[PDB]
Amino acid sequence: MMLNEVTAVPGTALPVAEFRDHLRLGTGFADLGAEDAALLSYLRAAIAAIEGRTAKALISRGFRLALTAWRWGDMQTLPIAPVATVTALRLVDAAGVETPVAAGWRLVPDMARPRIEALGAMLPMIPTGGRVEIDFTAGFGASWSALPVDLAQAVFLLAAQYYELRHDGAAAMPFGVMALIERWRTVRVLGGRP
Amino acid sequence: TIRGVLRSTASLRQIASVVNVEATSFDVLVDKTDMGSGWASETAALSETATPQIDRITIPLHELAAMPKASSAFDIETWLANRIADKFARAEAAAFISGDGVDKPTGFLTKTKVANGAWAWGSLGYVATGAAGDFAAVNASDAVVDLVYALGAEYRANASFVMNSKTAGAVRKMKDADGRFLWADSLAAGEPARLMGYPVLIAEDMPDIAANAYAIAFGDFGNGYTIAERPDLRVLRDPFSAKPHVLFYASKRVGGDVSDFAAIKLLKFAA
Amino acid sequence: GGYLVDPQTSETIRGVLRSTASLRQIASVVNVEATSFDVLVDKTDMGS
Amino acid sequence: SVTGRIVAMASGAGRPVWGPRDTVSLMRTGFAGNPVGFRSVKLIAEATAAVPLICPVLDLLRRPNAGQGRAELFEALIGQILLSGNGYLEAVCPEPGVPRELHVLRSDRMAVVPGADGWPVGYDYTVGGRKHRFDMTGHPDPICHIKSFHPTDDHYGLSPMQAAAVALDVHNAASAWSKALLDNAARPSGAIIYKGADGQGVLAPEQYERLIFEMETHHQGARNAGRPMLLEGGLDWKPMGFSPSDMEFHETKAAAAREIALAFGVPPMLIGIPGDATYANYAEANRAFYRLTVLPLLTRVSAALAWWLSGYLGAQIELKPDLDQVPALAVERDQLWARIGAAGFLSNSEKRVLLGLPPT
Amino acid sequence: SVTGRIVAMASGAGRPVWGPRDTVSLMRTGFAGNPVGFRSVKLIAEATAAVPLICPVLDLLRRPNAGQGRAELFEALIGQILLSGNGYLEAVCPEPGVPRELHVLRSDRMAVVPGADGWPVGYDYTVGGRKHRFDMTGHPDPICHIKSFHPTDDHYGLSPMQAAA
Repeated sequence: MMLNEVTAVPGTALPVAEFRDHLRLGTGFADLGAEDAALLSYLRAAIAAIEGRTAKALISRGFRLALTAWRWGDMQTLPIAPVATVTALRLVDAAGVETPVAAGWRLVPDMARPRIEALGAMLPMIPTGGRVEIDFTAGFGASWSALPVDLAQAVFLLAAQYYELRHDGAAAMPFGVMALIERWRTVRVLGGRP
Repeated sequence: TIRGVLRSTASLRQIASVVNVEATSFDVLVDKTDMGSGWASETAALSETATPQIDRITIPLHELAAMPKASSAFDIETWLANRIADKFARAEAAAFISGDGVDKPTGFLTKTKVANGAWAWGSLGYVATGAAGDFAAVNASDAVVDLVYALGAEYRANASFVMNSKTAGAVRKMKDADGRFLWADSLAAGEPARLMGYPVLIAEDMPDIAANAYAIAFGDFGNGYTIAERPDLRVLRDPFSAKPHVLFYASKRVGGDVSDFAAIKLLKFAA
Repeated sequence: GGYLVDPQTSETIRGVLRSTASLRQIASVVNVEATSFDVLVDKTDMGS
Repeated sequence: SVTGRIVAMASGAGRPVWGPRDTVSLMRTGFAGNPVGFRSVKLIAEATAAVPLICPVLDLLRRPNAGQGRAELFEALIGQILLSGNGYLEAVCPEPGVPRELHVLRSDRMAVVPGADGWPVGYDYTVGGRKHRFDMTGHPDPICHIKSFHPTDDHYGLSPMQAAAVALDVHNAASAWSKALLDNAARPSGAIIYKGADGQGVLAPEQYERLIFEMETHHQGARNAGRPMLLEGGLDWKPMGFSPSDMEFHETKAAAAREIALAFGVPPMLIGIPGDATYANYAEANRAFYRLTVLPLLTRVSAALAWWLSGYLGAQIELKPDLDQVPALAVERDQLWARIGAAGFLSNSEKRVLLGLPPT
Repeated sequence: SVTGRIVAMASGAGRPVWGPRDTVSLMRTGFAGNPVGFRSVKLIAEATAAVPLICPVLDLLRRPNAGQGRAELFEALIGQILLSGNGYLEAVCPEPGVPRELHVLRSDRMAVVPGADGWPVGYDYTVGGRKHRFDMTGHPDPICHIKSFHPTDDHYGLSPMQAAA
């Protein structure tokens, strides 16, 4: 289970022109672009902070889930939660040959449990000494407008903070950064074997 | 109790020669021709009249395998054992009739048929019906009766018809010029099961009536078709490979082609 | 007639014979169940 | 028998029926694994072999085969019935009558065939991939199949170990709980905590070898138990405990060790498990053992040998336990001889016919 | 019998079958290690030697060999049955009838051979790397092999110490 990203976000999909409206920089100056190189450096640093505390994705970039042994006999819950249209469960071999498999696997969409449950009571078997990478595109939407807005606000509450204080300097809201995140975190109570 | 679809059971197994074999193959040994003895002359050399050239036909004794994964109301071990025995009883029935050479028994339809009257040893004989679509329009069942009487009186002691359901349908659809059902006259009779004095085997793996299809066969398959097999059924109750699915392994090995090319005669629905 | 007759085979699948002297005969073996075994020898003797 | 044909088709005639998969694993986990399941079968199988029999045929039973005596045969026979609910006896007949070989075929590798009329036609001894297919489509029927009572199955027995299969896994794992607790546990008898001036601070390897040598020599061991142990600034000794000391699943093991003994039917007094005194003084518990779980088992197996072996003979033979000169039934024999011996009203030959003596 | 012939060729004819791996380690940890396992075998093996017998042949049993008496023989014999489920008795026969030597062979270093028809043809006394290959393809059969009851194995005993391991 490695879970790397195939492609990153384009950067042009991030709302730098709206984050600048948030931070109260300035309206009609002739410069207007001295911060563009750094404002998206804090938006990518605040999304990636909330992508890890919530285990959500938010831009629907493509992922690659390269794993070897199945976690449970048939289920295989995916880590990145809001998914749609798993592309390919290409089953690599011990070395080399990569054979994509339709394989009779389904996809159960959920924000909490994005399973990949199999229908033939057993997922496609795994060549001993070989991995099973799964290409899937997981996230809310393609553009910034398709997000839940409270999670989009939690980026703006957080990336404004990184813009206003640079080093770790200490400085209570009703719905702060944390209270907006908490309905998107994963609530789990299993430490067991299954 | 879990139910399933009820499939056809008649399988050509009960009318063909079933031989328990233990080796890798079963070799039947048939002579191709006659002694050729002549009436001798009183003043002649009279030597080496002839000798039947023998021929070994090999039953390759292939194997059949089906491998389901198992993945307390009904108990799978008994039910899947009662389904996979049915599938092995039904999937060999297709090979006994229209199987080809590769890895499976070659059925009696795949043996390079030659029109009867020009019949040689290496083939099976057929009789034509008439028009290509169906039975002949002027006289139906003439193809059936001369199929019977174009075989040979020694094999007709215990011979049987082989059809599927919707060819016996088209046989029972035959009617006289008043429409009185030549076979099983009334609408109250049923399947009479004694066509031309001979039994009928409804084997669904026969083709249906088509432009050239051989939908009706007739023969003493006890001499004609030899099923050589091993009676057991392998049962690997496998507790490994996949923890999630048991993946039982069940296999039966079986082979067979025609032993006697004179016993089986076919009905070609063409001219 | 050539198909009628079949050959007779041997009763056992036989092999080329190779030697059995192996130095297991002259060295000292131990019935052991472990992952290692540790002999205990004396490289030198005490000063007298 | 009229309904026999209906159940045969559902299972599938001519095909082997296996029954329970996990039968071989209850043997390794429940009879070679724990002593209670081990002793309970060995206590019964060595008791049924010791009981004499009443009929010729017993000359076969006395010497069944090479290397497998009379008493050794029934230990193998009953030892399969208690383990897997099924007993099997192959008879090898070089001679036509009373076949001079008996062999207990183990019931792990034996499978039934339902046949046509529901009663069996084949038995399959399956070792490796190799089968044998014994045939029951004849009159002598070469294998007696002794079933324990099974209400739901039509072809096998119930094997009391299967009914106690939860209580075996409690007793196997509670006993392995205390084993791996004695092997994975770090208790210290204390901890010399060294904080320092800061909240954290290590001590130098000069100071650390000083701390071992005053702990190795002067404080550990039996002979240094209770030295007054000066602690300067920073140092402190927090003695640890071990709060559950005895009794790690002690009663649930001792309760599961009785439920295993319950299923095979041995009393708790015979096997040696601890527990409340149910039976009193071994004149009862040994008499209860040979009346509720030995002699009913032995009169059921001997009734199958009385019928299977009579199929090789011409005349039918009865074969029952002796229920006389079996020394566990002496309290039922004192009680019946002193009852009729004290009945002085009826005459001498009138009580020899009651106690079973030949009259004179 | 007929089943046995099939059983042999599964395990392998003519090749030694060893059985229990740890039976050499249960003796040191269970009979020389704790007093309860020590006394339990000593309580039984000294009881079976004390029981008299009913039959000539018992003259062999009274004096089997030098330094190994009648009571010392059954302590060695039952002491192998309780420890490793198997008892062995080698007989040396200079004379044809009633061989004047009995020897309790320890069951750590003995291994069976299944042979052709499933019933044993060879027993192999293996100390170090050196073997003996006793032969069972004759009538007197020079080793009696006393088995404790084992339901799963076809060649050995169960050894109650294995059940109490």
